Amino acid sequence: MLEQPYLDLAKKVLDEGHFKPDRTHTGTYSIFGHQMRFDLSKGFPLLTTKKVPFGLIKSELLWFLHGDTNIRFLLQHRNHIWDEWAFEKWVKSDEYHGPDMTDFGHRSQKDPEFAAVYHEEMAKFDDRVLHDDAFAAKYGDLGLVYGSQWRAWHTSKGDTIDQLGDVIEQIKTHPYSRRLIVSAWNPEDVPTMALPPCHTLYQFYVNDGKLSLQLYQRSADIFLGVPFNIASYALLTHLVAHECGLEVGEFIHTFGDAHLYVNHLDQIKEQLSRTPRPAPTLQLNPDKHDIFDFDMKDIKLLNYDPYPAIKAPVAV
Amino acid sequence: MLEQPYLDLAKKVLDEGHFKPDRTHTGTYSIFGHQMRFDLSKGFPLLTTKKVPFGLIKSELLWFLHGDTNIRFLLQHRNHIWDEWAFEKWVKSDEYHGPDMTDFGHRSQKDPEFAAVYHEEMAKFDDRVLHDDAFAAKYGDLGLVYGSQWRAWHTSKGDTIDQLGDVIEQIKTHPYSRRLIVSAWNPEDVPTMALPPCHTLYQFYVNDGKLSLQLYQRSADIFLGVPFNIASYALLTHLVAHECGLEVGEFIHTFGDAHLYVNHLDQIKEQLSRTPRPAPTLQLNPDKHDIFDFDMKDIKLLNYDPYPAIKAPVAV
Ligand SMILES: O=C1OC(c2ccc(O)c(Cl)c2)(c2ccc(O)c(Cl)c2)c2cccc3cccc1c23
Ligand SMILES: O=C1OC(c2ccc(O)c(Cl)c2)(c2ccc(O)c(Cl)c2)c2cccc3cccc1c23
Repeated sequence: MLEQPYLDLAKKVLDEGHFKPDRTHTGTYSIFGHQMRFDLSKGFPLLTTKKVPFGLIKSELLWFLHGDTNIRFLLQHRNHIWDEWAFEKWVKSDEYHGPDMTDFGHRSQKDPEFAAVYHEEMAKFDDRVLHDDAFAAKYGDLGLVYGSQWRAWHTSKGDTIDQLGDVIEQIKTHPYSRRLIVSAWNPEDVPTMALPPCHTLYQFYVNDGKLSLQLYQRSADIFLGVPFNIASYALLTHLVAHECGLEVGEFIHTFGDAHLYVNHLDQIKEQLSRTPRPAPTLQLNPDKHDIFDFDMKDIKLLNYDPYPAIKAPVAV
Repeated sequence: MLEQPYLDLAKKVLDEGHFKPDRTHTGTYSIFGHQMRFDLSKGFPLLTTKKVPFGLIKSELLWFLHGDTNIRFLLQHRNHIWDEWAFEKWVKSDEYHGPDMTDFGHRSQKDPEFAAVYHEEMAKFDDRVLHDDAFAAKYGDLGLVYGSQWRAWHTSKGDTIDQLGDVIEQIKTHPYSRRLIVSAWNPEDVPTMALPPCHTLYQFYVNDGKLSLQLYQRSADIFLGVPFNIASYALLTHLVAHECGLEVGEFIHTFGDAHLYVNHLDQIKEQLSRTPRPAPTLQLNPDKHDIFDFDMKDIKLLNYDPYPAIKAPVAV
């Protein structure tokens, strides 16, 4: 079935993965160098052996296309994927006055009550973003994130570069170009960034009318991250294809370090004993063709009938 | 045998490659997304089914490690891989006074005598580089090339970044880092560069003491380029391993668009009917450990007994 390459990866890291302790106290099983190929003509590669919330994928990708870097948009969509990154800079700024919140992520699963304190503090942070415009622009804006690096790269000569925007024109006027590349890696910011881009660099390709995209992911969290990652880029390909009036081809997922956190073993194992159902389909508004102006409603996912979700502790 | 992955690629592009005309008048057969794995413990991946001049690989890589961007070094080693790029800017500069030399590369194989004129003009260009220091610094320096982008990336804040140098320290003090990355792609320079980096981005990896490197090549010339490319990076891995006192592991070669120019068909086909001999070995000076100061003599290749070279026209 379509998603087989993902399961084959999970089974692989379990069988051939060498134990590798990492940054977080939770150890991992990792491998280096892997590639998966998904034929987008067979359907949208969203996992059926587990219920991945497609909503979040949309909410985040559109955020990216809009050159947005403010968490407000996501909170305004019930998406909370980046909250912690912004909140972190809030508890450190000499303006916040409450609990210590030192590396809260870890304490949020080892000490009861504190977690409630955390979720409580987070609620006020999030609330002040959606309503207090000044607060939103101060702590809601991440600055260095996919949205800006994709569509507002900063030059040495004080200006900005619309990478994706240009590459799209390129596909349109020079489809056979082997230079259809977009990078999120900037040597200048990387030494100090909190979380350097995992989805380091991607490339487009056009052949016989079908568009394809390869993604170089320097790091991957097989159980939690990868299921989303695949969807984001499978979607991104459709979008770029929709605008360029091209048919959709393949999505090639290349990994640097693909890993599995130890406390996800039983969950992934249980997932491996699930037979995949037929892949879903994606419906993109046939009228609207300028993806940057796209909105949630302009993307539909049909026949998605996945298995129940699998609860697993986030690694910290 | 060790190099099998390369031959398997050639056979693949011939069998599954879709015809794709390109920038140059010579068409190609190309594919998108491929990965080759070489176990450096079995030997240095230099082709035995064809005689690749290892000398040039050295000459160029050391040039890179030295943060050099001046062709003089290469000419001072009989290496002429980058000559044309520098020479091109010489025939355009209002100081040169001789033949037109418009896109000489193409005319150098269609019109007799002109080729002799070209090689003649080139001789004077090269000569004036090795001897006239002022000329060397003006036209011998390429500016934007692997040497500088690896070891002298320019920031927006008017300074420079020693990417490779830092990453090496990183391997030493944080080997298990999933961020051991070096990029040659800069969104600011890419829109105007003559030849944007083919070897777009690479990543290191450490596990059980063995170092490994993955290379993302957005474009590849299977017959002419790839044989060299593999060697350069297989060597680079050994060097970084030598300094970091680590053992050598694998070299993962990932491709964006891997292609084969039509006028290389018969040559590659003839190469495919050649049985590979045992792989050679690499000897790195056991005394010297700081690779940046490495010199030609510090690298040895043993048991290299390849087949005769295969002459093939360069694509233009
Ligand atoms: O790699 C990280 O992870 C952390 C992380 C991870 C996921 C996530 O969504 C968020 Cl916001 C934060 C993190 C968080 C809690 C911890 O207990 C530890 Cl050890 C590390 C993290 C928290 C704070 C600063 C950080 C700086 C660099 C790398 C991480 C990092
Ligand atoms: O992609 C290229 O290739 C060219 C090339 C290729 C290999 C090489 O070592 C050198 Cl220096 C130059 C080139 C050269 C001769 C030609 O007839 C044509 Cl069409 C194109 C080339 C020559 C001049 C300017 C160029 C600008 C962009 C891309 C190329 C390019």
